[PDB]
Amino acid sequence: GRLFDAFPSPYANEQAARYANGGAYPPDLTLISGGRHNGPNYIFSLLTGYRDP
Amino acid sequence: NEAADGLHAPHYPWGHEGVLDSYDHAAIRRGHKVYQQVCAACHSMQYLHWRQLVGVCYTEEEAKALAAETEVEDGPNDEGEMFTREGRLFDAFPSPYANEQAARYANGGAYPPDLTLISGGRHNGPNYIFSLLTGYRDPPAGISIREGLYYNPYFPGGAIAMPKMLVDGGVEYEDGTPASASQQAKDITTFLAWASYPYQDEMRVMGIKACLMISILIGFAAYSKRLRWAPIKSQRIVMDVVN
Amino acid sequence: QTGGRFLYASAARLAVLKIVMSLSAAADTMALSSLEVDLSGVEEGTTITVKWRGKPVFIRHRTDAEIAQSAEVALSELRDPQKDVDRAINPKYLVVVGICTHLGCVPISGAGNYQGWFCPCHGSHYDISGRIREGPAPYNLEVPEYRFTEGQKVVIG
Amino acid sequence: VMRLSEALYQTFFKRSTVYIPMLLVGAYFSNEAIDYAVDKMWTTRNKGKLFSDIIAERT
Amino acid sequence: PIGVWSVFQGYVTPARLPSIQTLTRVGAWGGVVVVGGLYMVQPWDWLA
Amino acid sequence: RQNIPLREILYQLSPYQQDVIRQTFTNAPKTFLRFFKEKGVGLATFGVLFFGIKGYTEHEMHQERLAERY
Amino acid sequence: RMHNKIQLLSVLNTHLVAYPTPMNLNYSWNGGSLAGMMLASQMLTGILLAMHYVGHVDYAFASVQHLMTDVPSGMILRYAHANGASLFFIVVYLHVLRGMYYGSGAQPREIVWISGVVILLVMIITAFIGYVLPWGQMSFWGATVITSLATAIPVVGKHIMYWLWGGFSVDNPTLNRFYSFHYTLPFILAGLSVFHIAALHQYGSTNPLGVNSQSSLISFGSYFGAKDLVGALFLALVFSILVFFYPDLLGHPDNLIPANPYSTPQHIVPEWYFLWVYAILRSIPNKAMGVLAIGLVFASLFAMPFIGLGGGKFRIITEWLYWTFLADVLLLTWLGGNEITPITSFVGQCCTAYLFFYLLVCQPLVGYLETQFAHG
Amino acid sequence: RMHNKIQLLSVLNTHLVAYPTPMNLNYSWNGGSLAGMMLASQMLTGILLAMHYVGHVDYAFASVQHLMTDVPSGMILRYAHANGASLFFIVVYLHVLRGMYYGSGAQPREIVWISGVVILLVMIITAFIGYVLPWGQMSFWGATVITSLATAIPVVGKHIMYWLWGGFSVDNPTLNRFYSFHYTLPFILAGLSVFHIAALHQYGSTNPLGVNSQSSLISFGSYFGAKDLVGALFLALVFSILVFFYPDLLGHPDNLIPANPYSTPQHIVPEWYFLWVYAILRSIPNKAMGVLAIGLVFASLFAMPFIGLGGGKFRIITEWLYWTFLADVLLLTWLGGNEITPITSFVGQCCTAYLFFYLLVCQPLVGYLETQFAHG
Ligand SMILES: CCCCCCCCCCCCCCCCCC(=O)OC[C@H](COP(=O)(O)O)OC(=O)CCCCCCCCCCCCCCCCC
Ligand code: HEC
Ligand code: HEC
Ligand code: HEC
Ligand code: HEC
Ligand SMILES: COC1=C(OC)C(=O)C(C/C=C(\C)CC/C=C(/C)CC/C=C(\C)CC/C=C(\C)CCC=C(C)C)=C(C)C1=O
Ligand SMILES: COC1=C(OC)C(=O)C(C/C=C(\C)CC/C=C(/C)CC/C=C(\C)CC/C=C(\C)CCC=C(C)C)=C(C)C1=O
Ligand SMILES: COC1=C(OC)C(=O)C(C/C=C(\C)CC/C=C(/C)CC/C=C(\C)CC/C=C(\C)CCC=C(C)C)=C(C)C1=O
Ligand SMILES: COC1=C(OC)C(=O)C(C/C=C(\C)CC/C=C(\C)CC/C=C(\C)CC/C=C(/C)CCC=C(C)C)=C(C)C1=O
Repeated sequence: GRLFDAFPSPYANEQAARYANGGAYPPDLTLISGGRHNGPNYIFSLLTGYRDP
Repeated sequence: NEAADGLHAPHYPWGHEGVLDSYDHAAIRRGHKVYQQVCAACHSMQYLHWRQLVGVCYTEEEAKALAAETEVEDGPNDEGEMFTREGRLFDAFPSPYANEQAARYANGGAYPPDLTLISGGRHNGPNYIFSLLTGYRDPPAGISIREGLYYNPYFPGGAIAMPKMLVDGGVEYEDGTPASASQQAKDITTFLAWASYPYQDEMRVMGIKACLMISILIGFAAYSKRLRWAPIKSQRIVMDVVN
Repeated sequence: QTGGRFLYASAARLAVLKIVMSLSAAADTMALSSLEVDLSGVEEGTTITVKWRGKPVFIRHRTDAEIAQSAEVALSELRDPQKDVDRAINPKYLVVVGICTHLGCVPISGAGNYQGWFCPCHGSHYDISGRIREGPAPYNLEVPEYRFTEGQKVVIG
Repeated sequence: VMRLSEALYQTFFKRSTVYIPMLLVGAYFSNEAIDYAVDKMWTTRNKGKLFSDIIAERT
Repeated sequence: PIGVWSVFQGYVTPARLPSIQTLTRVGAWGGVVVVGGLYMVQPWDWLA
Repeated sequence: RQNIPLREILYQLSPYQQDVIRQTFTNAPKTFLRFFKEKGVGLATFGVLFFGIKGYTEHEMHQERLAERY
Repeated sequence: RMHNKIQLLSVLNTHLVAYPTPMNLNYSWNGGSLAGMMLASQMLTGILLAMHYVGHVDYAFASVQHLMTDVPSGMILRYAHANGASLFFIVVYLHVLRGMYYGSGAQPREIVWISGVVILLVMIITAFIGYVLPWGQMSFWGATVITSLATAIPVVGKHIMYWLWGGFSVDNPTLNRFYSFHYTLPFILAGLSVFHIAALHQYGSTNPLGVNSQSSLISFGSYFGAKDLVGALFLALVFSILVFFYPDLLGHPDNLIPANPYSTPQHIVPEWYFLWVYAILRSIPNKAMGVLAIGLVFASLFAMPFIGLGGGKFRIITEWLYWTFLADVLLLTWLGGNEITPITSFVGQCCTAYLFFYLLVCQPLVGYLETQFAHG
Repeated sequence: RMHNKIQLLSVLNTHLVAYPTPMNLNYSWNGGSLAGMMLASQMLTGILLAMHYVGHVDYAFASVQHLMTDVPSGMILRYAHANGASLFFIVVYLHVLRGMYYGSGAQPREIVWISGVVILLVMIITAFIGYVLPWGQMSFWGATVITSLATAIPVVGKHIMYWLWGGFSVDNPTLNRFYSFHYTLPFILAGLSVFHIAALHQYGSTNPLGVNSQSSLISFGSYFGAKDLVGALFLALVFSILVFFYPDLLGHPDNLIPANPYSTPQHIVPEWYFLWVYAILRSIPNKAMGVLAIGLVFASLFAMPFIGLGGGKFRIITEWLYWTFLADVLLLTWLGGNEITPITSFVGQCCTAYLFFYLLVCQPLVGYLETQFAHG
């Protein structure tokens, strides 16, 4: 890779991503912080908030 | 330069040239069969679909059976992989190569161009195509041809990379027409001329109706113009000036 | 003057119709209104979604418990009453278009209190058979036209 | 010299709300006649070359 | 003062209102737009 | 609107008291000849200059092509 | 005079330099020049934007991202064009509320009011179909929900709907035609704005006192150029704050997700300036009745010069009722961003009923009572 | 009386219905209405084509083909646009030649001639950037050859060239910005046409006699509406023939090949209506001198109302020299389509010199001699 190249993708398409993750698509993380209400707070809480039901 | 321009092609009496004339749809059908058996080994026609041949060239069932004999890549499936399937009416005509570079590699560096718009994409289109296909002549004095190239005075420059491909009896027509090289060339030229202008018959019918309607309306508008201007064109002015 | 005005009216109508019939659906749009789906690659108890005319169609291989539960739903509880036998010819294979008649949203399979379809836009709720259970959706989910093929295939349209 | 009739004037010409529907039905029939004449001339000239001629020939 | 102010002041009498013949001549334009729409769309024999 | 002092008598006839296009067939050859009589010199000098210069240029171009031959 | 010899200079002098204007106009008469400045800004930013935008599915989102991160000054241009629609609607709404407060549409300025209402409708359509263009989740699903509301007209429903879509769902033909319609409509906005200003110049403007002001008129080009410049500088301050410090404050985070026709978001709400109409539509439990009420609001807006009696101060009952109307409209704007709940449905129904009551009952009848009290 | 109550009725009545017009106008005075109708036709068919065109180098040619075959009535719209451009240029060129023959730019109509020259320059730029949109071989290579004329300007030539391209070569940003500029410039043409027509209505038209016509004026709407309809129908006949029977007659076959930046055609030629400017450029073996000569041609066109003496039929020496000028411009049109050759270079140089001689020497001096002959 070179500087003009994009960041490498883990999979080839959406369907292989759903296949490797039980039918759920891991969303693209470039605009995920602006893509959620109260973005960075929600991301931090979600990353550190796996608690008991 | 004359050699760079190439030899001009004569004007052949095509039956669809006049504005009152339709295509010869039997020749389009025989021209497509030359395309499938000789042309399509190295030419793509990427803007044609089997749906457009229906009602022009084949019935629905004939075109479906023709499309079902082709392998079309489709996908991705639920496992994220690419598979193949039978072609359908909405599918485009198969391309012999995946890309331009392998097409160049299979043909000594020269890329065989797409034939959907080759008739309208050349000056003196159908005549040049017919004379190029039937015109692989002996080179004149002082003109040498390198290996991998063949002489054709209708090709600009005189050195083409396409060899002689039409041979006598190389296509077996289903209507009993004997297939010489000239008959095959005329039929494929007719098919390519249809491919460049697929709606020529409908355009000509609409043009005949439009020209008739506008020609009648010109007379009616001239009548209504002269009726309005009549009290002015026939007015009488009397004055004391004599000069 | 009337004779000329006949052709004036004809030409005006023809031009207006030629302008309007350019926003209509193109030929390749019309050619892509058909679909064939193989049911051999469908697992039981799983809902697959296919693109039929841009509309997500939910095909779920219904289990016998799901068939019995859909047959046990009374028409009185349904806002728009329709029996499960009146929607699908085969109770095992269900072909249901997932568009709300309320505004045009898409339900979510595998979520809901009735073990069916839950619409997240306005609280609309659907059962396993495509019938309204709760919410502002006034009409049941549409079952498209389809026929069974001998080679375990379903052609929609 | 030649002159439009009075009784035909009082019926189809004196009011625009009667003149306009007559205009539309005349426009419809004029378009039908022009379509018929153009199609008949085109099909007569190009007989044996169209696709429908081949299809009816194969019956 | 054009509109409801004209009728509040008493300027709209039985007179100065359109006659029955005027309303019929204006009301005859209802068939023209119907015939024009049917000419433009042409839904032949669509009446039930 | 630009008062113009003028003394005249003007007469005008109704357009439904005369014919519309019948005299157009009588006057058509005369109008054709009058048009060509009036614009004859300009059209002729245009044609002479354009076609003469074009013909001279095309002739010398053909001679130029012939001079390149062996 | 030099302007008396060229006809272009004569018109420009007459309508921009020496035009007689009342001298007691306050700062609530700067709405129109601000609206014109916002229209010009939107046209300039969009024409610059269209040199880097591709109006096709599978390229639209990526072209907007390439505009944002790779085009020099492209982020400024995009954020300016996005927030300029909000500021344009803020200014035009305050302009309309000024006209509602002072009775500015009355005789002889009914054509000015009617051309304004036409301009507002074209502005709404322009902003909606321009919001579809980035091709996010909010764009796709709002275009789906609004255009699939033509299935309320009987018989001729889905025919019109499928002709609008160019297909059977919102797809690439819908986006491709929405780009052309959105490029084209602002020039109609500019022409209608020129006609609207030319209609006002026939009789001149009203004044805050609401009396005849022919005795006290001053030149426009000297006195009301700097007064417009002050308000333009305030608007530029707010605009610069919105672009550089809070660029995504007025938006929706879901429009940063690429559009998925098979997955719908939890809450589908439009931009804020469409929310009051959305609340009116969503409050009524019938689609055809909601479209009828939306049409009736604009019909009552058109009928306002012919039914509305009563102006600013010295007409104090209608002056007080204006604030209830303003509260009602702002409540409808707040309700459109909430979820459908029985209490919110009841409150939205009451707000819509009061909006119709004020527009159709208070303005003629209370105004007539005020005229009978004052000059009876 | 009814048009006295509304401004918009009054302006329309004054400038379209009851506008006085010389009674002896012949059919050479129909070029303006035909040019306006062709501009309206170009705007309508272009707006309709923009709903299916994609301005990207990977989808432009393919979307053109898809519009040709799959879109209902798309072939009619595409051929109508491409041949309506040529008919627009035919009508405008005949309009300008009418003005040159009659000397219509003279006092008091200098503004009309100057706005006309402005309109023609905008028209030329509009058509040139519209031709690049199909992204064929001629579309690519003509834009490459013509925008490479900026490097004739010293020091800052390549910088302006790279700024216009958006890169080091003609590529996708060039196509996108050309699409935006091409959508935009027709609305400037419509505004310029409105200004140009309103400039003429100050004094009226000239007549074929070349005398003052204020004694014999008739209403425009009753009389010249039908006379304009007749010419519109003659234009519609030619339009129908070109669209339906010979659609690629005025085109080039190389624009049906997709663009290739690594293989140029053997004969790069423009459309026919830019061939005289191209012949002027090719005849001079210096790029800066060729660009200067084109600029001097347009400067001489601007300076016509102030250096030109000599008008219609009764001024016979300039009337005879007009036909020599017409033969010269058609020879320039023919020479542009031919290859570079010593005799074509010589003949093009002589033809350009004669065009300059006619514009700058014949029109002032011979006009002054014939004024002294007639009235000295
Ligand atoms: C070598 C290549 C061979 C190519 C052969 C084909 C060339 C083109 C076809 C032939 C063209 C010649 C006849 C064209 C007639 C067109 C009509 C016309 O002119 O009428 C307009 C015009 C009509 O006037 P109106 O009817 O009043 O409009 O007629 C005239 O006024 C007469 C024009 C005569 C002037 C041109 C004569 C031909 C020029 C040849 C010059 C040769 C120079 C040789 C110098 C070197 C010698 C070593
Ligand atoms: C000469 C004046 C002219 C005007 C005015 C004009 N165009 Fe065109 N336009 C052209 C030309 C030339 C082409 C190239 C046609 C060709 O060769 O395919 C073109 C092509 C186009 C294309 C590309 C599609 C195609 O067929 O190549 C679009 C899109 C387009 N024009 C839009 C517009 C719009 C939108 C307007 C007006 C609002 C407009 N045009 C007005 C001359 C013009
Ligand atoms: C629905 C009503 C409405 C809308 C929307 C509207 N206007 Fe106004 N406008 C008016 C009225 C009424 C007046 C007269 C106010 C007065 O004189 O009391 C006015 C006055 C004006 C003025 C004169 C200065 C002023 O602000 O009073 C300008 C400039 C103006 N409008 C421009 C615009 C522009 C530009 C737009 C939109 C892009 C617009 N208007 C939208 C109704 C409207
Ligand atoms: C009344 C409002 C309004 C006007 C006027 C307007 N636009 Fe915009 N336009 C919008 C909105 C809102 C968006 C959505 C922006 C977003 O959310 O990214 C938009 C989006 C766009 C886009 C898509 C790129 C992007 O960043 O979204 C383009 C291109 C565009 N507009 C061009 C134009 C052009 C060109 C004009 C005028 C000639 C214009 N606009 C005038 C409201 C408007
Ligand atoms: C370079 C010159 C030039 C150009 C280009 C030009 N005009 Fe003209 N036009 C004139 C002149 C000069 C007149 C006045 C001639 C007269 O009245 O004798 C005129 C007159 C007119 C008239 C009145 C009647 C007539 O036909 O003479 C109209 C209408 C008109 N122009 C419209 C247009 C339109 C529309 C365009 C282009 C889109 C255009 N013009 C382009 C110079 C021009
Ligand atoms: C979340 O969802 C929603 C949106 O989405 C983000 C919205 O925006 C809106 C706001 C829209 C409203 C109130 C209606 C807009 C008005 C009209 C007339 C609909 C637009 C009509 C179209 C697109 C028909 C096609 C016509 C076009 C493109 C132009 C026509 C041309 C001319 C007039 C010259 C609401 C309520 C909404 O809930
Ligand atoms: C004596 O001399 C004169 C003439 O000569 C005989 C004339 O002919 C005319 C009439 C002029 C005409 C027909 C020319 C047309 C005028 C113009 C300004 C052309 C430019 C206008 C366009 C392209 C309009 C299209 C744009 C629109 C509708 C805006 C977009 C909005 C929508 C699509 C909804 C006049 C007044 C005249 O005095
Ligand atoms: C096939 O191809 C070709 C063309 O095409 C159809 C041509 O015409 C030409 C030649 C044409 C000439 C000499 C006349 C037209 C000349 C020019 C310079 C056109 C003007 C356009 C320019 C400079 C492009 C820049 C665009 C701008 C500035 C956009 C406008 C926007 C603003 C001013 C804000 C040739 C050779 C050509 O082989
Ligand atoms: C009650 O008293 C009044 C006011 O209140 C004090 C007003 O405010 C106004 C109107 C104010 C105007 C006209 C100025 C505001 C600006 C407008 C509407 C347009 C904005 C344009 C700008 C900033 C520049 C645009 C630049 C260009 C180059 C576009 C033009 C394009 C070309 C030349 C091709 C009026 C008439 C008035 O009576």
